Amino acid sequence: ESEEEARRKNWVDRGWAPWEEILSPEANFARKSLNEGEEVALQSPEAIEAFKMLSPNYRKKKISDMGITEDEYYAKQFEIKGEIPEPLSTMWAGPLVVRHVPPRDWPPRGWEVDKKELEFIRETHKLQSVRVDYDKVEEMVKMETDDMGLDRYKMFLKQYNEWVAANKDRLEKESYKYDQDYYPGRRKRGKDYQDGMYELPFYYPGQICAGKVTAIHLYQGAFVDIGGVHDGWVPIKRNDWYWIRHHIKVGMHVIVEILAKRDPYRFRFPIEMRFIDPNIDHLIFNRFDFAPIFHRDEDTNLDELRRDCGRQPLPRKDPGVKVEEEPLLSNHPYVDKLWQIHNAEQMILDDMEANPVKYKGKNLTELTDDEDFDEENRIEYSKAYYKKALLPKMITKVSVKELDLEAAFAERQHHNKLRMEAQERGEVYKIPKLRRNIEMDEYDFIHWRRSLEEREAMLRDISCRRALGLPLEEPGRYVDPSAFGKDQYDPDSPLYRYDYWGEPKNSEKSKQERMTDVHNKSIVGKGTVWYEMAYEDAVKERMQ
Amino acid sequence: RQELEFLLDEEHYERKRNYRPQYFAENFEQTKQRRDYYHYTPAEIAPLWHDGLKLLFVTDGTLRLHYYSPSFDGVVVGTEDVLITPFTCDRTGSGDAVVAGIMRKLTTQPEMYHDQDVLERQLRFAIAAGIISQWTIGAVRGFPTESATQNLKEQVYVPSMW
Amino acid sequence: VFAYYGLKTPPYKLDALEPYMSQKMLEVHWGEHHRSYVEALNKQLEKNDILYGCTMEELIKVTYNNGNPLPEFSDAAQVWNHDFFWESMQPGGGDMPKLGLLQQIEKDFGSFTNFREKFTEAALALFGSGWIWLVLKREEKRLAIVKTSNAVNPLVWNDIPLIGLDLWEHAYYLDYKNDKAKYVNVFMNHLVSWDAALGRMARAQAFVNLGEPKIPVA
Amino acid sequence: DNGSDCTNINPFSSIYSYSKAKIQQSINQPQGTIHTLLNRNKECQSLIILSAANCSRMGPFKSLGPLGTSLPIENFY
Amino acid sequence: EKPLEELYNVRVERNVTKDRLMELGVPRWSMWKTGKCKLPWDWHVDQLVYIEEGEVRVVPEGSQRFMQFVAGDLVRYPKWFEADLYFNDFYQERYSFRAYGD
Ligand SMILES: [Fe+3]
Repeated sequence: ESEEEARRKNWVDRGWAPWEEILSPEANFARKSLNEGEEVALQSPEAIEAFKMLSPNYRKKKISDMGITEDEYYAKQFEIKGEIPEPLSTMWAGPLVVRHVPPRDWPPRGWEVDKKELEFIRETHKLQSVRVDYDKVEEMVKMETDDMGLDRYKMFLKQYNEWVAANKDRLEKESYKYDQDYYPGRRKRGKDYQDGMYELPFYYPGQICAGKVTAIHLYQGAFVDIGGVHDGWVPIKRNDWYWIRHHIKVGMHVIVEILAKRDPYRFRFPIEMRFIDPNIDHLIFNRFDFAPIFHRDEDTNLDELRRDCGRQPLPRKDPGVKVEEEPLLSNHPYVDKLWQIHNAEQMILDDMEANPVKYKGKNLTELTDDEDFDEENRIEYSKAYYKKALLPKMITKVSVKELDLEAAFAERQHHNKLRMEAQERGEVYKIPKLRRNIEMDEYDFIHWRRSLEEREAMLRDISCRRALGLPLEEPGRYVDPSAFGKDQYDPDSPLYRYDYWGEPKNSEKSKQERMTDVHNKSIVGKGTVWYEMAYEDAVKERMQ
Repeated sequence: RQELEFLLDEEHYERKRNYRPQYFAENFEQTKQRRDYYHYTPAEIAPLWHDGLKLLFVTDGTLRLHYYSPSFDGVVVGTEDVLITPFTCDRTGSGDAVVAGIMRKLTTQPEMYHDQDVLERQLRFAIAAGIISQWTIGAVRGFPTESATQNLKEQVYVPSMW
Repeated sequence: VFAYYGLKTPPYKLDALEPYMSQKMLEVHWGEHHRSYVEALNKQLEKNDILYGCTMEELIKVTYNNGNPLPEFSDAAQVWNHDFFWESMQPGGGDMPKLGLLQQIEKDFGSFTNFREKFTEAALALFGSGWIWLVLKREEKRLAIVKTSNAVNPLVWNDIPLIGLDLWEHAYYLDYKNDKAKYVNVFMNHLVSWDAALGRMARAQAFVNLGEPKIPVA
Repeated sequence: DNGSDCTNINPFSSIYSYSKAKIQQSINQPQGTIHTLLNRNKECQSLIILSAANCSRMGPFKSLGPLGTSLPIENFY
Repeated sequence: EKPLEELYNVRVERNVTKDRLMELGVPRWSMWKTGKCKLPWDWHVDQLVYIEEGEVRVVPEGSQRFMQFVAGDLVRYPKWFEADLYFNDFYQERYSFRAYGD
């Protein structure tokens, strides 16, 4: 495209700016001379001027001729070049009618104050909602002081003096512990902490204040000291400074307004302000989407950090399944422990039968296999014994008191009595289910009831939300369907799957040789199956 | 250096050498992140200083050398090149050679106590002696002579410094 | 314990707009509905000190909780929106956009007629109770129109509302029982404060800059 | 068997959770400021980390308070 | 420093009164019980739980800290909540899944 459009695009997107290059004499001579050519007599005036300026005596002669001092010539090099903006003039819209209200977040988290006095302090909040006619203000002003009523604010001042006298050293200790070095936007400590400064709870967004600029940062912005341990912050980004540097300078006294007050621990700049007095808003184009925060060592869960700093949730790939239409969950978590304790009870009860002498002399209710038995030592991996397959054998040691052997003993007595009775009859005795299995089924049933109630409420919630337009999924959690590219998933959409030229080569990956081999070892004759049916269907046919 | 730190709250200097500027550096050395060569102030060495002490040498392992006197304090820069001969590489007799060179220069040059530049130019000799002593297995076997030490001192240091 | 207690009086008298809205309706809408909300809002804020010490915009944005409104989102939202509604209307008829606003409307809508047509269409299309807004989007730096069900207001999406209208029935039933199109047409032709909208746009210009930067030739 | 994970650690017995929390954080972060690129903002973004190695302080080259808070205006127009 | 209940918007009412239990139909809620187990659950809707007997400590997903509730607590779990619940003894609760509103 054109050079103008390209330069505009650079300035807008990439942050280009014609920053002043403070070159050395040799660098300036190199930049001026190379334009003409190599080993050619210099004819440009600036090239010959730089060639003469390569000598210190010529520079001294030029300084003496111009009449400026050496200190002035040193500063002439550090001079902004190009178009210079016109000086900005402050304009006031009208009379500024103000109030002194206590902040809304005065009570610090973890500090106790009088409730009756707190109500008198907070009563100003309802009074602040009264309109005043600004045009007729001057007609009603009274020049007699000592009659103003600020009892609520004075009591707030007393309560704040109490808190600061209590917690000054504690705040300084916490700042020294958490923060190693001082930075604009941090608590002033050590020599910088002169007494009489206003703490952070003293401020509140909406209060007009006045201060002087103390630091100017290119990327972060401008910092204004408003008489407190924490300076103020005005967000000014990289590219706007090229034009804002002629209106905002260090040591200038400005009027600022507090927009948001935050926490120093979780935010680099607790208070964010705007420049009412300079009014540089026409100039600012690059904005901050989210406030700067501290990523500290204590933070180990990114989701907690995102919730604390107010940022959106971590992006995740969006599953294509619909939560409304899905199979319910009936499996119970306690089912595994109930099954394992059932097996342990059955085994110990059957083994007490094999050793009647061991069972004799010891009550079924009170028994101890090992005194130092622990569940932690029980968990282990063992793959030494392998009949067909080798895998780690997880070991679980049920506790002695965990098993209630009296019920198992009575159950087994009744069961073997009925077994021998049915053998006298001439038929094998069969029992449908034991007690603990029925209890596990009841656990599964109550879990299924919980899941069913959850889904039934979810259907109504879907409707309600949809009716009222509220979103169904958490905004920001499922964002990118495909947006992140170069993701290898073998889906044949980015052409990551094997070429569809026949796919005859499978020895490298997904080789089905071992499965066919073990199937031929199990069943050599792969004849057409005369009877093919599901397991549950076969079990039901056996039942029905 | 390790002995002096052990006698002077070694954990303090250990925390000092591990200090890193959080936001921005305050000097050129911190920007390039080179190895730490701390020069101890005379205030820190005051508890270990007595009236009868003339000179105190804090060697940093044939790489830096600090000298302390009632009048002046400073540090002599040095270097180590054990890697030049990888196969022998024995440092067993470096410190003994450094002490021997220091004693030789003290017995020969009497202005080392009073003059600082002469002190540094003479300590460069002991530094070169240690550098030569690190290239040979065996403390007694690989000990430098005066001619070799002078040659290494002239080769390593510029003519103005020696 | 009580904050935001005040019932914002309107910039005009309750009987100022009598030719087109009866004092009674305004008296009912304000006297009763507005009072009802604030009294419950301060009661809810007395309980929780954390939500007590927050700005109204910040309180609304926190209580919205990114799709799951808190039990204090409603009251607050309603109070704020009703207050905005009172301020968004003036004792004088507005049929023309102001100079700064016009340029923006032409830039995005392309005409004032198309803007009014889309506004009326969105107001009539919304089924039930809610509000309609003309807002500036911080991300796109453009004007747009949003319809929100019930108490929801744009601040939850980081937008600056310039004008808003109550589509809750309580606002219009006493006067006009079932003609929402008339109620709208009246608010578009005679009862709208474009000067307040231009003022809100000028205030938002500090947050969102609607213009082009100066590119030095170099 | 390993309990270093927070999910693996039981809630009743939080000894494993305490042991995991006792572990110090990694040094992967360069201890700097995350400086984004507006040029790559529209496309896949990139990050520049500015630390004490990159930025240095040159050295020494050579009333204020919350006045109040604004009140509402009757003539809001 | 801020409790995890505040971060994850987990509202818990400790030591509820008898009149409070009478309201909302806490007696008519469905019952659920467990022993010692780990239940990973994702809340697709808000759930009001009155823990009657046991004690439950819940950890957020990926968090090394836990929230503990006692038998006198009425805990409401927020929507889109992913957390793991651990139990160490008999734990009986009364659960009611509520949609937008009450
Ligand atoms: Fe209304």
